[PDB]
Amino acid sequence: ATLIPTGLVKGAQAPTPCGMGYFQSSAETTTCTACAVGTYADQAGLAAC
Amino acid sequence: PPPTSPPPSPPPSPPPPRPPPPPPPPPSPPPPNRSPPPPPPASSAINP
Repeated sequence: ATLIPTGLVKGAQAPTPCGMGYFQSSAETTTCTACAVGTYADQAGLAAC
Repeated sequence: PPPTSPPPSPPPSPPPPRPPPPPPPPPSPPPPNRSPPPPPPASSAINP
């Protein structure tokens, strides 16, 4: 009707790392995957288990 | 003459005592509890 944008909301400003016991091997991902059985995640932000 | 009267029978010998029995072995120990309880999968973040 007026060629004007509206309703923009910004995304996540911070990296917001993966909590303890939860890893993410793959980049560009919205959710965090639980570490498999037998392996541990000691600190938050671990690339892999 | 007739012979002298024989003397009466003598008393019998005393009997021996009996030893006591040794203490019995202790009962076999119980086996440990059946496995650990199922573990919790753990959750949340624990981040800052």
